[PDB]
Amino acid sequence: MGRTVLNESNKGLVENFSIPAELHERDGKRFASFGTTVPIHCCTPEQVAEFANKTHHYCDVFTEQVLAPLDELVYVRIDENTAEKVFINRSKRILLVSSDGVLAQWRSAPTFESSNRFLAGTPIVNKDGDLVSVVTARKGNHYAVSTFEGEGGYFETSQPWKVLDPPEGAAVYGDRWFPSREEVRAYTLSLPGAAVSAGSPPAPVLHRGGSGRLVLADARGRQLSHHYLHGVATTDVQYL
Amino acid sequence: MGRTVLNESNKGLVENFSIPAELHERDGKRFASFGTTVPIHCCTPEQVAEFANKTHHYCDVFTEQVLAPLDELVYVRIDENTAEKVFINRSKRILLVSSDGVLAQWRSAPTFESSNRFLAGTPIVNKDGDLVSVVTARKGNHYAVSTFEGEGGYFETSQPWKVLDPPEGAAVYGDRWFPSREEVRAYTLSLPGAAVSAGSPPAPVLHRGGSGRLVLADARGRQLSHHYLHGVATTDVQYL
Ligand SMILES: Nc1nc(=O)c2ncn([C@@H]3O[C@H](CO)[C@@H](O)[C@H]3OP(=O)(O)OC[C@H]3O[C@@H](n4cnc5c(N)ncnc54)[C@H](O)[C@@H]3OP(=O)(O)O)c2[nH]1
Ligand SMILES: Nc1nc(=O)c2ncn([C@@H]3O[C@H](CO)[C@@H](O)[C@H]3OP(=O)(O)OC[C@H]3O[C@@H](n4cnc5c(N)ncnc54)[C@H](O)[C@@H]3OP(=O)(O)O)c2[nH]1
Repeated sequence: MGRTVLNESNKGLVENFSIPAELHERDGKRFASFGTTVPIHCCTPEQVAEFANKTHHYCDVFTEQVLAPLDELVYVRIDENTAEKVFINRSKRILLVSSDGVLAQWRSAPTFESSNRFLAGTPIVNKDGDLVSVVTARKGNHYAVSTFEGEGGYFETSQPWKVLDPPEGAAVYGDRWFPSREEVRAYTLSLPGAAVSAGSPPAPVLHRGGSGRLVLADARGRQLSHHYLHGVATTDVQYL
Repeated sequence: MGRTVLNESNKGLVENFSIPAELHERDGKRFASFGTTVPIHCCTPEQVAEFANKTHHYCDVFTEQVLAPLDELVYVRIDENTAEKVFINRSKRILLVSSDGVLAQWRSAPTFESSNRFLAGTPIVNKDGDLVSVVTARKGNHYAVSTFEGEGGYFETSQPWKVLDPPEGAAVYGDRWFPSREEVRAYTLSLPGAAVSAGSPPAPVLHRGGSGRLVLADARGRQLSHHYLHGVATTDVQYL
């Protein structure tokens, strides 16, 4: 079955629309590809290392080619012969993160709402069938469309992400969090000057919550960058 | 003359509203203060060094007090006995930057539209007269309201900001810009790994333009962070 969706019966605006795709199963993971194009989180460390150098940089997407711009509506592949028509929502955003050993990418991505359960890697195309993005992560019924558009960036480091959930109202610093802001400064006094080298590269950190945060820290927990996220969902983001 | 505005005749919705302020003149520059609270860019390097430790961290604002939240309307001081009522616009945004020798702050700030020409430092208050912010920068008729609200962050470094204006469509990396993505890759290969120490702290870089960018770089221009700005104006931001 060349079906890129888990549920047996289709849901939503379905239309006849052939979009090629390839299916893979490794251990218990099942994912889809679009030629060379795969989600970064669906690759073995061997696959990640070989693709890091030959790829364009989209969050959690490996691809040897530039993706088409987004516009107002896209089609998501259901079968070899059918696809789902969905509006792109630039007001409901999801935060993506990824690492390929070279760049720790992040993106405040737009979404579309489907009640289907698409495989990671499912192709997303425009009216002309040009690949605009690939299914990566989902929060509820909202799937993240990783693209150039929207707020985004990347950290130059080999280190993977640290994904943390600080308690509500805590004063975040580095990979740590503290109950009071004064204690933050106390901990600030005890640390040395920030140190980065080839030996000890920086550490990317994502703090999920109501006050979401993107932080870059050195090996010792000293902060290099701190970024207050707004308008983006961070909690319960599932990588399919 | 206790006027916090340059133009001789008031414009806009003027209301009776007494707001304390002090006027200062250094060289040919004239700005206002609110007790301790002043704009960072209005300070001598000696004044900056003294306030860095005694301050709360708002972009281009020094203050010994926590700022009141941003409601929907604010009042801006014209003279000792009158002030202007202006609507706060969260959809037309301006990018702010500042440095105090400890934090290189940036902020996507909301704006208000006045035809008055306010001094830097003019107090901005809510209905209760609580200090909500201070006049810092403006683009055209749109003044930036520096607050906690909105997207923002800071870099830990002593270095000042580096402000560049790359040509349209160029591929930005670090402090340089290149014609295509390919040249960035070539330039990437010739560089060592980023090096940061107490001796060589990071460099904050702002790239203004259509695709505005926030970058953290080592002393030699190797990139540590890269951030694609969206939804904020960067080009004609004037620090009053
Ligand atoms: N600056 C800022 N921008 C925001 O958008 C924001 N949204 C919420 N809050 C919270 O309001 C309370 C007021 O402090 C804090 O609890 C704060 O949450 P937090 O963000 O968790 O706190 C970390 C402290 O820690 C501060 N530091 C970070 N680095 C340093 C440093 N090298 N030296 C001294 N202080 C440092 C950091 O600026 C800060 O303290 P200050 O605001 O007083 O400056 C914000 N604070
Ligand atoms: N990734 C990305 N996100 C965006 O939001 C975006 N908006 C516009 N563009 C431009 O589209 C063309 C696509 O290439 C580029 O001209 C690009 O302009 P730029 O974004 O201004 O140039 C930086 C190049 O340079 C890349 N690099 C950055 N650091 C490295 C590094 N260590 N090693 C290899 N490449 C690095 C950076 O990823 C990139 O190259 P990629 O094509 O691979 O994305 C974007 N690119």
